[PDB]
Amino acid sequence: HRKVLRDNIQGITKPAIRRLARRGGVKRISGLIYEETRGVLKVFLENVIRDAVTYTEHAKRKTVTAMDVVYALKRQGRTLYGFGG
Amino acid sequence: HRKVLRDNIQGITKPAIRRLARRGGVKRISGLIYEETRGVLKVFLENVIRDAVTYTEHAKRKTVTAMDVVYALKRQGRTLYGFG
Amino acid sequence: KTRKESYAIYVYKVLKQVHPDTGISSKAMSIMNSFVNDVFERIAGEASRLAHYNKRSTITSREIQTAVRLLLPGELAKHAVSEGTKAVTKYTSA
Amino acid sequence: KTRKESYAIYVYKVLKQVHPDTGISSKAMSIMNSFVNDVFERIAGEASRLAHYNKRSTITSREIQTAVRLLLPGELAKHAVSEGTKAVTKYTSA
Amino acid sequence: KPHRYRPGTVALREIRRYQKSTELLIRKLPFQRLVREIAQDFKTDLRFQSSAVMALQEASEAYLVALFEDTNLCAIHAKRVTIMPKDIQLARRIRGER
Amino acid sequence: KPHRYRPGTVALREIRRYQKSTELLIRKLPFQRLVREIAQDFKTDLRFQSSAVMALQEASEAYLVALFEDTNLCAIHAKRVTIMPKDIQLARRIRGER
Amino acid sequence: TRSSRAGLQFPVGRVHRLLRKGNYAERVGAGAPVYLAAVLEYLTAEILELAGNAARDNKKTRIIPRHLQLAVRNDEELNKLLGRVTIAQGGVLPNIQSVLLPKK
Amino acid sequence: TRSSRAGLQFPVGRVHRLLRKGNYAERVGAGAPVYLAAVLEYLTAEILELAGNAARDNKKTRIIPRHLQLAVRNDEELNKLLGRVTIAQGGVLPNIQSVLLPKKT
DNA sequence: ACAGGATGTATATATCTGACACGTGCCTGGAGACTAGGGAGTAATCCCCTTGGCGGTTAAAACGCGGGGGACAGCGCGTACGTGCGTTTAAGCGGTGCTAGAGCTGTCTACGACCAATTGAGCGGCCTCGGCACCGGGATTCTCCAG
DNA sequence: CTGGAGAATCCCGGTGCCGAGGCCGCTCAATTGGTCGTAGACAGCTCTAGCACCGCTTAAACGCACGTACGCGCTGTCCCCCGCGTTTTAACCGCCAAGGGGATTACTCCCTAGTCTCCAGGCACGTGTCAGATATATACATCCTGT
Repeated sequence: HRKVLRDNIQGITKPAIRRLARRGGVKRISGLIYEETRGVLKVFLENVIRDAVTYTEHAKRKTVTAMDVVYALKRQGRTLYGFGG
Repeated sequence: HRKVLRDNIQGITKPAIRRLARRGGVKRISGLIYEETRGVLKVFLENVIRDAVTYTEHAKRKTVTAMDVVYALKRQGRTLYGFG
Repeated sequence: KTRKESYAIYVYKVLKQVHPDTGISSKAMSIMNSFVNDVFERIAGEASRLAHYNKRSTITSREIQTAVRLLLPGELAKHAVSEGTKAVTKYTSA
Repeated sequence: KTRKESYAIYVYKVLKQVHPDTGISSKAMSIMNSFVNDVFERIAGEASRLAHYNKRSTITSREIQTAVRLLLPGELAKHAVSEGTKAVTKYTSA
Repeated sequence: KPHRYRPGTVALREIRRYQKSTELLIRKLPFQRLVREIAQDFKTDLRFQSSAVMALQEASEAYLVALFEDTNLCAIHAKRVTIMPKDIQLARRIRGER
Repeated sequence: KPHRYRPGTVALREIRRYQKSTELLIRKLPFQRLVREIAQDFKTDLRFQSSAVMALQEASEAYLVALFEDTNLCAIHAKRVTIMPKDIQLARRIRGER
Repeated sequence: TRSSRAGLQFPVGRVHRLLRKGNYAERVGAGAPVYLAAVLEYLTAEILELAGNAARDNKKTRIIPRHLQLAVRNDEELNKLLGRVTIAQGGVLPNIQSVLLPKK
Repeated sequence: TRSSRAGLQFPVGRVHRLLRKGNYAERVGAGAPVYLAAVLEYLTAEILELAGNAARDNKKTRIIPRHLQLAVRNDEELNKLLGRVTIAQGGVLPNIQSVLLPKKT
């Protein structure tokens, strides 16, 4: 098959952005914070996924693994333990 | 071989910090900015030449060179061309 | 002196290709020299660990293509890959 | 299956040296594992960049002493390098 | 009898809870569909390990949460206790994200 | 008539000059004595090539200059046009120093 | 057991392999993996120690990655070694800015 | 030359020796520094090109490092490759915040 | 400024259950005992390039003195978002099915080091003049204090 | 509200001089040409782990009201810092001296790659508990009115 996915950027709920702000120590959240928050998360995942796909096409493999993206997070100076490497 | 030295941190003058700030695009400078600026510059140079003197010590040489500090600047993520 | 290598005559040659009647100063030439070294160890190191991940022991042009597609931002990647494939094939035709 | 090593037995042994009647969970075990791989590649990498300046192609212990005295900040650099001299000298005196 | 609280007791007690706990808190299927839909642009017909989606979830929480740390210090440095989108834009320029 | 220029014409015109120029600002011998003085602590009786002193001068001015860029964005984000030391402390915290 | 030839508990041979098989130099001396193994046992030792006391403060026996989170982020030097590293399932230290505290 | 075997102006042998002598891989393939010399020729041509355009557009006949400063910092992508790199005798590209410009009529 | 609902939160106690600390087996990578070429410690020297001093000028720094505008506290007024309750609603779960592709292992093969003679190519020494400074004079533009 | 000192800034012109560019020898690293074990493309299986699907519960997400407090613009009031003349004063510059230490070249030699075999250390793999989540019931800590 070939599935098509549309408009998952609104799936990041307004209470979820509230909750991450609560972990960050943010008391009160203004109006248009959520639009820009989905935008910033969108940009960051676009870069990380682009570099992960580049890590995955080079092994000529159809499946992206977790070592792929821990490597891609390492190279952008955002190293993340707990998945190997 | 007994060269002694002390109190050069006031040698960075108030108009010199004014000139660097005005290269940075800064209009008005408060009063206590200068002492803190000497402190920040002191911390940065302490780290940079603490790391540079170790490169000069590993070759067992007594003279710090330009490649020394460009390499030690590179390692701190502040790479600076024009010397090597 | 001991014969230090450089890149300076090559940078001068590309200067003759782009703007053929135009000079360049000496410290700018040393800037471009250290630039070429800096990029050179960037994609060389990216080729090192990018070849280390796949349990390989060889740096071929596919690895340099991937690593350029990691460091070069976007539009700068594409024409680098077009000149790269043009130089691989243009080399290989002889 | 396909064997792939770790540090988990060794991390478990140092945990038995420090607080011996106190265990460890598995996610933290794999985090410690990738931690010591991270520090291992920082120090081995700094040994590469440091050997690559002095026209030398050999990594002895002294380069690891200098590279530890560049990575680790201050106090744990002192006790780290002091334990390193304890292990070189405690090694060779045997 | 409203049984209500100030606007900020639920906030500050909520900061004690969500700073206190650790678990993953953007829902796994909308996040997973989000990663797949962003992933379709560079190349098509993909497949993901599950723990990789966990890993991108960790990068999402780390980068967003740290961005609210610095955004919160930005707005507190304006004598404001409420963050606003220009503060987000400030901390992104200070980290060099343009 | 005593003749003067306002608070801002010397400022903005002189910003146009010292942004427009290229050379190195803080003087050679006090800076050189500074680097030697901080250098005496980690090791006694050092020696410097002159160009290395120019190198520490160049990276030190570029790091301070970038710090005033960013603390200028900090204090402008408070609707102020004057650098104050807590703004310096802010930009140093957001870059991850303290 | 060259660990026993040096008095440690880290694999000198496995680390020695990993120095020889990563293309760092062309050749690797004798004493070096003893040295690097000693340094890593030191770092490992106090990081697990601070997770030890800061594990006992949660009255547990098993260290979870939360204990590695605040065990790193409480000391200055371990934080400065790891200031660019995210820990999965870590969370944050309870930092609260003082203007948010309810001050009647 | 192998630069003429590929139609370039970069040293395939010198770059090739530099790939073999930094311990990056025990084996180094056939046509790798051909590809890499192509990439560096493109990058060199881009920066020297923009310093040429800025070199006429600030009325000199010789590239100085100031023209490398505002040559690099005006393209977006060349700046993103070099965003952590200071270049000496560069100075600052002229940026003025909007609140500093005078509030005239 | 105290008192009480209340209310979210800290404190024993069981309880299942399962994740981890552990015992069995194995196999291969650590190691152990040699050799050998070469990387490097170690000496000595060449000289050069860092340091040091001293006098002469002086751009810059210091400092005193207006003065005004920029920080900041108060303060009033709007609005937007935190709080909480009824509605929905699709996320989690939890099982079930299907097969695409990671991974393994084997096959066969085109390709990078090893030497090893051959040579022009980039590099250092050494000229040489034209472009940038650089005064030096001079019309433009912009600002700031007036109408 | 709009117009002139006048001061800073920009536009040509000879000068000089020196650093950019080019030319002549010239060591040596590229080059060319063969080999050779081997890393790796390449084929094929396998089975396992990712993807798909369907029903049920429901925590969580959604949406309406509401109110107050947080943002923010105006007002005044002070002072700290900007601007500019005046002194000084130490930085800059030229040159002269001395040698300590970097770079070089050689000398000698210990040492760490390289080989082959030998074995137990750790690592895959069952296993069954005791540590913790989960109720579950229970008495404090602090919030929020209302006094």
